[PDB]
Amino acid sequence: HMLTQGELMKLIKEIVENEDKRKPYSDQEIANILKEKGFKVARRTVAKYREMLGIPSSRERRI
DNA sequence: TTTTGGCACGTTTC
DNA sequence: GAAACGTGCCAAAA
Repeated sequence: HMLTQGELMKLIKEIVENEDKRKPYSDQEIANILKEKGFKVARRTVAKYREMLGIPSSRERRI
């Protein structure tokens, strides 16, 4: 576990839901920006998480 | 264009 | 026996 209990979990949806609701991010994009802060998390984990938290792809919620 | 998923390794605990 | 952590590679579909 490179990160904490959810240093990236409570971030993907926490930051995405706080940015552009009409413009959701993508596991890849979210992972990209997250790597710029200090989560250096792979899209593989970020993709699995967004699904674990309660989000299909942040794309459905927007539409 | 865009987004997502499977499997398993290593680790560890029950 | 199971689950989970993060990351390797591939693919799928629209």
